[PDB]
Amino acid sequence: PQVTLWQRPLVTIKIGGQLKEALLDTGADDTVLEEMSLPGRWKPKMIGGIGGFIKVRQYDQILIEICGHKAIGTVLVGPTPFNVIGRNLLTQIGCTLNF
Amino acid sequence: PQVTLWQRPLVTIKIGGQLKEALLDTGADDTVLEEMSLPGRWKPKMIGGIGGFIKVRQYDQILIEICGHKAIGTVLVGPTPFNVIGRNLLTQIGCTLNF
Ligand SMILES: O=C(Nc1nccs1)c1cccc(CN2C(=O)N(Cc3cccc(C(=O)Nc4nccs4)c3)[C@H](Cc3ccccc3)[C@H](O)[C@@H](O)[C@H]2Cc2ccccc2)c1
Repeated sequence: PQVTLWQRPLVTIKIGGQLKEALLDTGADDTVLEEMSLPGRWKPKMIGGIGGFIKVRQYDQILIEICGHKAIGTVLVGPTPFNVIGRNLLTQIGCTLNF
Repeated sequence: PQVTLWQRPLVTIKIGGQLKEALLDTGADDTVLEEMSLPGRWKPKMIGGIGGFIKVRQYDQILIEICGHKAIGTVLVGPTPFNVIGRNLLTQIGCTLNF
């Protein structure tokens, strides 16, 4: 799709059998999701944002379908205000920025 | 131009006679820059990000050049780690997201 930026660029994702919506976020290196039951192993990590750092759990090799596109990668789950999809998954669905 | 997201999408901007680099950030509503000196009047605002909230100063009607394109808008100056251009300016240079 081509999405213009007059509104939040929100998309539907299915992760773990749950459907959420999320923001396509070009400035975020990593994908961070709000608290959610994911099965499996995870490693604690911290990321920074504006505002500070947050401790998060990192899940590797998780399948996500973002607007119907499947991709697999790392997601971080933690106290974000909003589900953000960052460049690690954006490259996989082929997402580009044009001006 | 077209920008793929394998690297952080930085552009050069010129603002208040100064050159900086900034990140193009579709997940950000507002543009927020590191502290620098801008002329004029401002007012306090408080912005939330991942990690928390920060207080910033709002300058309205600032001229920025982002790549070779000019825009005039609100700019927030404050304690970010990284200069972020948000959708309020991104819309003015006609930036789209495509997948
Ligand atoms: O990978 C990451 N970090 C890592 N650390 C180590 C390794 S990887 C990472 C992953 C996701 C997000 C971020 C951190 N992050 C944010 O904090 N903001 C808040 C933001 C930025 C700019 C403006 C606003 C804004 O307008 N906010 C408003 N609040 C009220 C009104 S408007 C908000 C949003 C996301 C957001 C929007 C709304 C609510 C909550 C969050 C941006 O869209 C993101 O790209 C990014 C920008 C950034 C990148 C690096 C360092 C600092 C800041 C970093």
